[PDB]
Amino acid sequence: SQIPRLSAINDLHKIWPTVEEHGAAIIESFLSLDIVRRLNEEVDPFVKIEPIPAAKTKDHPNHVLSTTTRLVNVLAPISKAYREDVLNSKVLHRICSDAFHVYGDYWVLMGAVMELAPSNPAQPLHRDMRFSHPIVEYLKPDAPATSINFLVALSPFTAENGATHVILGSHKWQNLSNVSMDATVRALMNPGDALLITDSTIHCGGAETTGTETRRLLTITMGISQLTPLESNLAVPRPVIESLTPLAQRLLGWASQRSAAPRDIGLLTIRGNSIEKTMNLKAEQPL
Amino acid sequence: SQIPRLSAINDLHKIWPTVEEHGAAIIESFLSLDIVRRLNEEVDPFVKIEPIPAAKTKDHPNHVLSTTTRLVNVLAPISKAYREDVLNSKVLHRICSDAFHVYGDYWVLMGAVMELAPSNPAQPLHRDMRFSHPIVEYLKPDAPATSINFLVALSPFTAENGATHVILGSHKWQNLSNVSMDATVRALMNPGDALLITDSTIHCGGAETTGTETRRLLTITMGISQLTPLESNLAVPRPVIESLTPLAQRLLGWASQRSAAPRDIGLLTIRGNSIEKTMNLKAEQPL
Ligand SMILES: CN1C(=O)c2ccccc2NC(=O)/C1=C/c1ccc(C(F)(F)F)cc1
Ligand SMILES: CN1C(=O)c2ccccc2NC(=O)/C1=C/c1ccc(C(F)(F)F)cc1
Ligand SMILES: [Fe+3]
Ligand SMILES: [Fe+3]
Repeated sequence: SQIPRLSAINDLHKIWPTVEEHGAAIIESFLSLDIVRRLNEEVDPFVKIEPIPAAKTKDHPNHVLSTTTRLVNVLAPISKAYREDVLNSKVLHRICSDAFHVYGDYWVLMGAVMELAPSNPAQPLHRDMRFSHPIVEYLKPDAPATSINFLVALSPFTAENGATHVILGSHKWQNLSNVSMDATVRALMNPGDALLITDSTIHCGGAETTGTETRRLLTITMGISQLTPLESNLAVPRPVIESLTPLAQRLLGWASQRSAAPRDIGLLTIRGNSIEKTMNLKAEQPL
Repeated sequence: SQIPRLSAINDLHKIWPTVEEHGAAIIESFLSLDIVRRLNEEVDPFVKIEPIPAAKTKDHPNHVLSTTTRLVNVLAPISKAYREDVLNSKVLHRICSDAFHVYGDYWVLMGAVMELAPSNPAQPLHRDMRFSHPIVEYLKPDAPATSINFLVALSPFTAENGATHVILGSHKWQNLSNVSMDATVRALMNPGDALLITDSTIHCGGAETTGTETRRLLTITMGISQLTPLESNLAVPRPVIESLTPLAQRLLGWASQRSAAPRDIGLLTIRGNSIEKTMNLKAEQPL
């Protein structure tokens, strides 16, 4: 039983429901080739200057990722393609609104580009959020997913190069005795394609067996605005922020947020008023 | 059966365990009279110029609070007593650290001064966070509290003036069939005393029957860093922020946060580094 593939331009409303039922979906041509090329181009140097995850020079080192992994987050300052095309993607927003309607507003928990070097070993099967948000493990099983992850291929995902393994239907599992690599299916994708999974979906990066190929992806974790993000955009220059759309500003934490409660009082408010209104924050102002 | 009253200076380790078991506790002399006096002095103007909760001039109106209540949050820039004495209170930090060890770092969800005018009606029994964080409702019942509320009396709490009603043991309730004002006990307090309750504790503001007395309190909601705060400190002048201690900076969202996960990757980080290191934020620098 393989992962469901859906069109990003045709069968839309079918994406979230599909992931909901199966826990994983592949969205063909989520990003266009032109968009991928610009992103690749823009982040290229930052990826080459990124040290190992657990570098000693970091005060918040990542001890979970392998030494052959380079992860670059806080992409709004680095790339125009990400902060304009990606953050405003209509397909992403429709999927998110469908997924998080019961909770309310959603934002970016993390936007990052990941590069796996040649001979990168396979990760152990896991679920996202366990190393940052312990609260998630205390949610009731029928609770709707609080975060989802868009895994966009910036390069080819093949069996030989480490394409993502996924266990279909495991987002609903309560007993984890059944977890094994034998229950997984692969996510073979071309650049621009995206694998969508919920925070409860068991999966893992594959093993790179060629010794040649380098795999890159853009990982976008979207979550309800009630959860603190992994990355911060506080230090992003005002001009950049003021250059984005109000929607993008909100996803980045530069706006107040709302919940689904009928008489919602809001998040990140300032004495009854929004962050943006208090600060008279401009939007869509070019550099 | 009345609310347990504990000393803030002696029986310190008994406060959290007491609240955990009973859902509420009075902490006598949580703030000293000098601190209270300064706080009152400092926020007095902002309380008098505050409009009704659902003022039409606000973009994030509060339709739940009554029209005779004035609520003023984002207190760091207004008061030195709050931002220095209160945010650094040793009692508060020992309580929070004991409450939230399971989850990790905690911060301020909201710091607010509340004033109730004469003849303020009694609120309906309720639980906090329902109009802002719908996620809380999907937590398993054995999940440790994700937020707690310090209700500090800035004026006297009497039966006649509207002192807070609480239903002891109601934080462990799954069935809300027997919720009634008849199950409640009062929190009679002198200025500086604090009523501590969990997010699951059923309570309500009392009715002020004198027609003359005004009741004021400082409400402080402390929650795990994994939940988004209700108030934002983004627009607080940097000098002010750079004036606080590092701990206070963290409680205000002007620092990166950590969780209890063994190989924690952190929250609000910037490419492996903290907000404070990235921005080279100064601390304890007088105005
Ligand atoms: C730690 N971590 C991340 O760094 C991360 C990286 C990109 C996008 C989301 C993301 N969120 C997480 O919770 C997370 C899970 C995770 C990664 C690797 C392994 C290993 F085991 F394989 F190593 C286990 C678990
Ligand atoms: C809306 N609300 C607050 O404004 C608030 C105000 C100060 C400190 C925490 C706090 N947390 C909440 O989610 C909340 C609960 C709440 C207040 C009044 C009533 C009424 F109904 F009684 F009014 C009901 C519910
Ligand atoms: Fe993962
Ligand atoms: Fe309340």
